[PDB]
Amino acid sequence: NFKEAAKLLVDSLATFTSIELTSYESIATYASVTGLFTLERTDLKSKVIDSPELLSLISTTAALQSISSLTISLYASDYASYFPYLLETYANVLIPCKYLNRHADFFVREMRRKVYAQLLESYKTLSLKSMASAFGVSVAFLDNDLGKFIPNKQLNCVIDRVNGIVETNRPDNKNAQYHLLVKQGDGLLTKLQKYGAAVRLT
Amino acid sequence: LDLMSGILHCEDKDYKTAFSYFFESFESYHNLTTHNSYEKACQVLKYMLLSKIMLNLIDDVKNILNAKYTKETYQSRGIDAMKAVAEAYNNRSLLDFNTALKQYEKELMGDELTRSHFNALYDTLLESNLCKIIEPFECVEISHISKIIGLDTQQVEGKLSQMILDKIFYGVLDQGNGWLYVYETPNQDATYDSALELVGQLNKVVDQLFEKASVLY
Amino acid sequence: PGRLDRKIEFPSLRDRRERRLIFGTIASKMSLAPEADLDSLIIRNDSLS
Amino acid sequence: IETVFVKNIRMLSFEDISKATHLPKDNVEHLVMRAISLGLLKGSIDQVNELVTISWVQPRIISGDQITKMKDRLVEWNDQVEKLGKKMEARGQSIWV
Amino acid sequence: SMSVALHRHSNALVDILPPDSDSSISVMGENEKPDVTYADVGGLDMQKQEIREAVELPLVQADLYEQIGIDPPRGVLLYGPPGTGKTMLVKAVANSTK
Amino acid sequence: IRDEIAKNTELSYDFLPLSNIKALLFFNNEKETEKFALERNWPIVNSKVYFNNQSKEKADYEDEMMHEEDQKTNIIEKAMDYAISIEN
Amino acid sequence: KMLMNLHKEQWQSGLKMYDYEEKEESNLAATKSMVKIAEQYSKRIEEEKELTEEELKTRYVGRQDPKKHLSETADETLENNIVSVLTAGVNSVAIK
Amino acid sequence: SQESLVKLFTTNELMRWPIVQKTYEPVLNEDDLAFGGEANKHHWEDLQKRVIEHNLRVISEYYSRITLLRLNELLDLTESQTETYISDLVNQGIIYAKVNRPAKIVNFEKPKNSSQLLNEWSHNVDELLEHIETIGHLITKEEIMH
Amino acid sequence: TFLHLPCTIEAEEAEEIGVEHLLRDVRDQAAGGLSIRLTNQLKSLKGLQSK
Ligand SMILES: Nc1ncnc2c1ncn2[C@@H]1O[C@H](COP(=O)(O)OP(=O)(O)OP(=O)(O)O)[C@@H](O)[C@H]1O
Ligand SMILES: [Mg+2]
Repeated sequence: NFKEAAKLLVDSLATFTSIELTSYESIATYASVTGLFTLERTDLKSKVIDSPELLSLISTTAALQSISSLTISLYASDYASYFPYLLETYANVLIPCKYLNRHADFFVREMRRKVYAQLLESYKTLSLKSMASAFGVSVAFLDNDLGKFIPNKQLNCVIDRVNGIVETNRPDNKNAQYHLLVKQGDGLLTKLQKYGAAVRLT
Repeated sequence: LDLMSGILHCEDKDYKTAFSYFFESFESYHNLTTHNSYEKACQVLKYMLLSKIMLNLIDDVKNILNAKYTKETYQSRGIDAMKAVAEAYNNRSLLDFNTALKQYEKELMGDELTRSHFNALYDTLLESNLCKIIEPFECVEISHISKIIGLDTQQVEGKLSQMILDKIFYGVLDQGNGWLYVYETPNQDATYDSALELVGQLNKVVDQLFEKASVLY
Repeated sequence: PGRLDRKIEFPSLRDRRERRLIFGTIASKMSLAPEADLDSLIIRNDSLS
Repeated sequence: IETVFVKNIRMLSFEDISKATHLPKDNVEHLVMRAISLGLLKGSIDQVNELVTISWVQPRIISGDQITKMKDRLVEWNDQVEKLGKKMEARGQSIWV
Repeated sequence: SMSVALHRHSNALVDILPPDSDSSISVMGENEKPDVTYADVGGLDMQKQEIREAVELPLVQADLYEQIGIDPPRGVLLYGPPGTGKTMLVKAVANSTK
Repeated sequence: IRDEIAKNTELSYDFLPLSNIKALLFFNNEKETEKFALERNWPIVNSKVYFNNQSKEKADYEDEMMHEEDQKTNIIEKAMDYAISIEN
Repeated sequence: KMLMNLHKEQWQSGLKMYDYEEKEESNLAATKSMVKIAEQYSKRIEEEKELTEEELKTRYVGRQDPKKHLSETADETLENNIVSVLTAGVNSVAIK
Repeated sequence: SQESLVKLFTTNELMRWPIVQKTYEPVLNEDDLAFGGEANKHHWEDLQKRVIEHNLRVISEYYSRITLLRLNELLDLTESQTETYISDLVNQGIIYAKVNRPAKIVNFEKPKNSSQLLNEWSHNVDELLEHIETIGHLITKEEIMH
Repeated sequence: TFLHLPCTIEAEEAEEIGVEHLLRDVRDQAAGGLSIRLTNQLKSLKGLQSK
């Protein structure tokens, strides 16, 4: 759970106590990581990038420099430089940290998923050519990256291999919405059936 | 003291209160002896004009400029950079601006503040210019867009993505068929959203009942 | 205090910079000499509320 | 005005008008636009789908033949109501109050 | 103890009223300030801020004040020479409070 | 085998030439290609077998059901159905 | 018999269907209402196991019961939308 | 001459520009202090803009959709000048359209809202029931008087 | 000739009081609960159909 990690760790930037506590250097990095995941673009801007405290700490730890790069390049919609940044963030930040060793793999998956999301929303169609070149990989590599997240139903998109395009088919309509609703009521109908019956016997 | 309060406000995106500080600051440095304070005065002159560029006033540029001393005792490269960019902006022409900052690059490079607020000004005019083009069309070519704005195609496409996430006309771009479709329709229905709160609550409630009703067991 | 801990005293002495701000607000409502130097008036006014 | 009136459908294709009136498909559109202008008919003109879908019939001379049509069409309507009624009696027979 | 409704001819308690009822009318005009805004002001930009801090700000954000730990803003006394709008100062703010 | 491939491919194709329908369902002789067509009730038009026609033929049988009013359920029946449960 | 009748518009109105702008508004208000009264009902079952029924009624607002209030709210809306779907469907099949 | 001119512009018509120009060139264009002056040559040029805006307004109301290829022909304009004229008249807020740059269609409609359509439908049903209710009375009236 | 002009019963307010007193019947059509309006909906179809 990173949602509670981002609420505490971003707040603790602003009035931070080091009297029988840990360094600000570890916390500013650890805070950026968990904010990147949980916050969406609008709140990303408010609470990470336009954070005065994070600004003032500047680039003085290699760790700090690594995660800072990554959020900016996600934000400003650049893709060329995102692919090598991601690799550096993992090497210098996630691993040395004991606690993010455990969340190392998840970071890589989600991070690609997040940059795809922004691109997929904003476009109806892409080429396999243009998308690959833009992130800074190839046609053969892109096809594998996408075969991870699409069968898990994250991105809601198909790739026309025949045509050479990446088609977008993210539902935003009523059908998508109705499905969410019935999943809430079906967990209710079952839970009534168990509590109701059980009392009926005794 | 006054100038520094000026810079800070200009940056907070308030340009009236900012303007009065830079006005004072211009007057202070003109009235002190000029040995190094002309330099500081010229810099401030760029910032008074800069406040008003952002408000989109060229009347009050006419009032502040004068051939008495603000173009004959402070005749400089920054003046020529300002009335180019001022004039460009009103025309609603990004082309013109683009050409004005090519030959006045040194003004962006030397001035931190001038640059922050010209970065904003760029984004603002491009955003404005776009809305007008895409209102009366749908299924407009991305290539067509490039003709009117005066930018490379590849640039236009990256810029427009951001403004879908910015979420002021939010459509979808066709890279492979080279169209833009504009969608401006509602992205939820009200009864469905109020339903979400309602079934969520019932999920909790049934657990709570059972806690009270487990006395039978 | 406790009745009235906040107490705002309003001057009329003002500042030069303060007078520029009253003018602008007015100017939005009806532009005053928009082809001539407004700024003379500001200097000249020196007690005005 | 006459053909859409006697037919049950209230949208007419361009090709229908072209054969009947003996005119090019071009000339047909023109005719439709002028009917909207007069108030002979009113509605929407669809060139792409090649329709004119009417929303108003201006009241006409009524001859014996048209009454026959109007009467027929209401017999079907009366039968439609009656069949729905038989269904409405079957469901809910057991409880009404 | 608060105002309440009684039937005319049954003379009994049949229905209830808010206590708001049967008390002073609240602004005898319409509540809000006429087209006069922070734009029209023209003051006094700072001191108007101090009035916003005092009146609207606790009411909009309660939680913020709880963080400082202070009790919420005390009464305001508006005094000075007239033609300062001081009366208009309160109306402008109150407009925007909701 | 030749039967099961034929029931499946109604949902999988819209047409095949005579060469291609032979290769797929494994017919051995040319005459066998057309004989199996009459029996699975696909017409041959212009040397091509059409699975779309079987689709339609299936569709007409559904309509000759007298089962289908209550099964699919009229909109009017559903509303009545909900109403009366309460009234019990 | 004379009193009971009030024209033929008495029965014609059963077929008559209002603006659907209105229906959506009524159904919207009711949805929110049930959440807000479900919370009121959540407070009712906050514990509610201390002695004597009368002292619970006053304490957890069992007087002017939130369970009864939820029940009425649901039923008015459920039944109304039942008639609206039915009259609509009646209209479709009957006219055309 | 003036009478046909006023009449044309008031009532809703479809008309083509070089044929209207041919009608009023030997008539109105040679009348001075209107069209026959020099800087009124550019008030004659202006007469065209007003004719092609008249056709745009008419066609907007009656035609829900029309191909762009067609619309060009009727207006007597080139493709480029059609798009810019549609655009200007959509800024000025009178009409509304969505023009394709591939030049397949122009959809002169402002895409209708869900609630209004349903509203419109519910009213028609009340008019049918009212119509029958009044008719039945007048049947009784006619039969007996006969 | 005698032309039909719309009429409806609407009652005066002073009349009303007595209308309330004399109606002590359950009212098959009164526009009540679910039950009352399912009886109506059927009644309504046969009304129109005869018209
Ligand atoms: N800041 C302002 N910008 C615009 N107009 C202003 C401003 N301040 C005052 N005025 C104008 O002057 C008028 C007089 O101000 P106002 O009625 O608030 O007086 P006051 O100082 O409360 O006096 P008294 O002592 O009688 O209570 C306002 O109604 C307004 O028209
Ligand atoms: Mg006063």
